[PDB]
Amino acid sequence: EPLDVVATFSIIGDFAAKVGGDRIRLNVLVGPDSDTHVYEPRPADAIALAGADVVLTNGLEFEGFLTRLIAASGTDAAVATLTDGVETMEEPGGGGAHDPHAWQAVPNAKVYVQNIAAAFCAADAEGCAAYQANAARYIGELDALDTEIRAAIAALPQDRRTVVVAHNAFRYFEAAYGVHFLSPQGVSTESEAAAADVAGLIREIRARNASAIFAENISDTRLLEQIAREAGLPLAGTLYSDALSGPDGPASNYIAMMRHNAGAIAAALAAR
Ligand SMILES: [Zn+2]
Repeated sequence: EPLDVVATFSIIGDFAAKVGGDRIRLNVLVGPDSDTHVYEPRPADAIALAGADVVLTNGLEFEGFLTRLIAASGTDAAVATLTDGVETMEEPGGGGAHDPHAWQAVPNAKVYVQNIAAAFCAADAEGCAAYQANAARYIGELDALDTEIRAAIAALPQDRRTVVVAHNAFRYFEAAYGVHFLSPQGVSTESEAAAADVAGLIREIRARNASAIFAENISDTRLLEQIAREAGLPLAGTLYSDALSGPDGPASNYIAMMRHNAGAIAAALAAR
């Protein structure tokens, strides 16, 4: 009777719970504090897909395992790519690959949400008015959030807008909001460290007068702690990049995740 939905990872799982309410049964593959770039699907994940009516995915090559997992599971679920209709950004490096981290700009989260609603509308026409009224309610909360983030940032001094994080995961926040981010890893956490290039990072840190270093919830902290040491900059806290916190963390849903991040960034930038 309820719609069987599978979401690839936590951030889009939260969006699904918002649009779908009581009418869906939700399963999430990659969970809180876990990293989708390196996730290897387990056999339990194939069982989940096999029963789904709807599978929700970021797309943009975020989930390198999906298409395999789809064929292994034999699922007939319809698959919705929630970045459909988002203004995407190309990866810096490559490779006409796209940067998958589109949810870091709240306007794009509105789109993910619209696509969830459409997907549920296609699978359960009887529920469609309810899916859309949930989406519209939530989209109103996202619009207020967007306003608050832009406002807080645009206030801050033009000359102190840079922070250091773990991977290159906030380019859409930069584009929406005007905060510049450096990191030792690229767009994906698949690679390494090339501690052979912290001295490169550090030099860019000095040239840009970066205000602070942040850990990320998906990643181990040691290099960040060391970069902090060598740059003489505080380790200011933890940002939530590609996953929610668990419950009882400060980022257990998307809106809370963004308010945390934006508040932590602003405090650090204003510290100087
Ligand atoms: Zn990432």
